Order: sequence, then structure tokens, then C-alpha cells
Amino acid sequence: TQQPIVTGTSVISMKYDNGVIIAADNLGSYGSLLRFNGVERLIPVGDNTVVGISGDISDMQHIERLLKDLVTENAYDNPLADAEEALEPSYIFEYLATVMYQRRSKMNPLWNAIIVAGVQSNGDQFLRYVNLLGVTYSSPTLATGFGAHMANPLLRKVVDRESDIPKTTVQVAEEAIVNAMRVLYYRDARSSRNFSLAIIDKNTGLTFKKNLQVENMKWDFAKDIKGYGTQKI
Amino acid sequence: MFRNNYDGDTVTFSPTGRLFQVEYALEAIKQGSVTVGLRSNTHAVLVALKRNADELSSYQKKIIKCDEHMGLSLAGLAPDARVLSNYLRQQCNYSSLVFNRKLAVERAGHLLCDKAQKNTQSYGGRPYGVGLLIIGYDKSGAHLLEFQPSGNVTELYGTAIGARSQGAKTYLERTLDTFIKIDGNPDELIKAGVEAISQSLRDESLTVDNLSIAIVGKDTPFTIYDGEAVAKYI
Repeated sequence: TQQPIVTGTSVISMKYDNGVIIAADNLGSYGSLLRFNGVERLIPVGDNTVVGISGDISDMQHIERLLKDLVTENAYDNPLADAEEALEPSYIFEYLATVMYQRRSKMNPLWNAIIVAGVQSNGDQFLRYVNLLGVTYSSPTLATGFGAHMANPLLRKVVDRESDIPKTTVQVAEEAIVNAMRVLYYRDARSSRNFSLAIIDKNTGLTFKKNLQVENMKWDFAKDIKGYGTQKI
Repeated sequence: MFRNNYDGDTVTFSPTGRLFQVEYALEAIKQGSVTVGLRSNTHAVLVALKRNADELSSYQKKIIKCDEHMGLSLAGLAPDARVLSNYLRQQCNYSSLVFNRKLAVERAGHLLCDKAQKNTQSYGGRPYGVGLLIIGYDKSGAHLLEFQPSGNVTELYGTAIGARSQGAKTYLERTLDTFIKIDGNPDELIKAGVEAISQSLRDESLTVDNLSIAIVGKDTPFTIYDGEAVAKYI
């Protein structure tokens, strides 16, 4: 892709004591037109991974298909495909990272930023980022695009350093995530009020929540804001 | 006499549906010297007898590491073994670079099978005339595979291939109940292996010069013992 057409904004995510949380709104924009509103940008791979994608939606759909194909292929002649020899988040990540860097290097990027979230077989949280340049990093929180600028600073107040992770519960992390989603709705002109959230827990497995709405907003004070300086009424 | 008309290439069935070129390839293995593989639940072990050309020469390697958790032993055409083990090294490596994933031994066997098969169905080349015993340790534990020139790969507790290998293979059947339980005790699994390969000796003895041993397992990367490294077992 030489330039993006239909696009998804921020994907955001954080680790907590027993797993990871990831969220992304359900909008596919078309320039400044808020064109499509039921676009799922979180992609579960098996029971242990959720791949969240921002950027060009055509490229996102292409990646979705690559992932389903992995699942299919991995199962061939694999008696333990649902067990010991299932796909690990780390395998899904390494594959995508390989693909993104290859496409960057052929001057034909997949025009996306991607976060891969899950839990490894030994119970370890997995959270790692890759984008259209093939750039990769991990951190206790990750966010793409606009969310990197406003969600990260919010989320880091919860998990600021590695040691904060075991002190953090799903309940607390999920609240942090949702609040960040509300803040993005306030200040990102390409955000939607509707979003999906997924939790991947070493004990409870994958929990995929569709159709969340940003709630509990403050608009009250707006009645008192008049003019832009001197105007009194 | 009749076989003579149908055995010219690997692309010809005999009237009873044999491929003699593949059957002949099997015979190439018997020209090699014996090698044994065996395993428990924690380790997998190879034992090979190496040949020299005379007293002035070195002994030929029989064991090849393919990755940290996988390697093989060979009997038959040495060049074939070089080609097929390099291929395995590449497949292991590919699995690591692209997927950050150790290639399962079962998947290694399948890839090996498909490659060898192609040589048996097209005109131009020949089947691989070498036998491979493949050991490994992956997420599903310890494994031993036997590779045949036909491409067919079989998962076994133990086996032997090469010249006079029947003795070891009989010994491994006979001792099956015992060696598969040797867990957390690598030297003991090795001793079982040396004992097995010994059944295949004809007026010849295992020395620091001719005996090669390999082991892999839980917390144990694929390691090859030769020379003075094998003395404790002799």
C-alpha cells in the first residue's frame, strides 16, 4: 500500500497480574468521513492471542486472512494443534514482524500498526508491537497512533514499571482501558463511541467483549462556555 | 530375470506394483555400518559404529547435529546424508527465524518424507540411498524417527539400521520395556544403546576410535560424543 484509504485509529493495551487487555474502536474512516461503524479491529487467534490492528482497513483484512491461514496450516498433521503444539502469541508475532519488515523492504508496506496480545503456554503475558516499518517493541502498555499520545500516559499511571504488573488486577486494568477509550473519544476526531475489548487471562482464557459504548461523559460545563474572549451571552 | 525389465528407473512399476529402484535404494543402507537409536521419556540417544579405510585413515562421522534440539545418524550414501541433513538444518532454521519456533521432530520427519518422495516419482534423479535415525526433544517430549529411501518416516521407541543391524534391533525389541523407562538418567540410556549396538558386532570391538554417541533431552541440547568422550561407556 502506497497510501491508506479506509482507516482505523488507536489500538490500546496493557498487562495486568494474570494476563493482558486490548481494545480498539469499531470505526473505519475514509478521510474525514466517518464511513463504517461495525468494523472489528481485534483479531483473536486461537484461545490465547488477540491481534489488534490500526491503519489501512484493506491491509487489515489481508492480515486477518494471513492469520486464519496460519491457524489452518498449523493444524495439518498436528495431533496436538489444540494443545502443546497450538500457536503461541510469540509465533504469531514473529511471523507478522517478519512479514511487515519484508513488505517495508520491498517498498510496498502493509500500512498498519499492530499490537499482539496474549498469554504464552508458561503463563507469561505477551505484549508486543509491530508497524509498517517493521519497527517492534514491548512495554507494559502499548498504544498505536493517537492512543500512543493520550492512552499511554494514562495507562502508565497504573503500570509504570515491571513490578506494577503483579499488583494490577483485571478489574483495575479494565477500568484504566475504558477510561482511556473515553478520553480518546473526547479528543481524537477520528474516534467512535463504540468499541471492542478483549482480555486474555492465564486462568479464564479469552473474554471478547463486543459493542461497548463510551459512557459517563462530562459535557455539562459546556453550557457556560460562551464566545471566545469578550462575548458575555 | 524378469525384474531386469522393470528396474531401470524410479518411474516404472513392475507388474506386481513394485518400484525396484526404491527397493534397491533400501539395499544401499546395508552397505553402511550399523547405527542405533533409542529413547525414554526424557532423553533420546544415538549410537554409531564408524568405519576407517585402513590404519592410516580417520573414521567417518555418522552423526550430524541439525539444531539445538535435533540431530541424526546415517547409514548408506554419505553424500545423500549430507544433502538431507543440510535440508533439515535449513528447515529448523526457517522455523526459528520466521516463527521463533523450534521445528517439531514430527514435522521435520514430514518435510523429509515429502522431499525424498519427489525423487521417487519423477524421471531424472534417483531415490536417496541412505537411512536416517532422527532424535529430538520438542514440546511433546523425546522422539525417535526412522527415515527410509521411499520417503516413509516412522516414529519408534528404538531401532537399528545398516550392516548387521538385526542383532541390535532384536535386542531393542527384547529390552523395550526397560530402556523406555530410563528417565533422568542419561548415562544409563547411553549404556543401553552401546549394549544394543554391541549385538551387531562381528569379530570387532568398540573403541575410542570407532564409537560415536549422541544425546538430546529435557534441558539437554543435542551433543555428540567421540574420542575420549566415549571411553566411560566402553
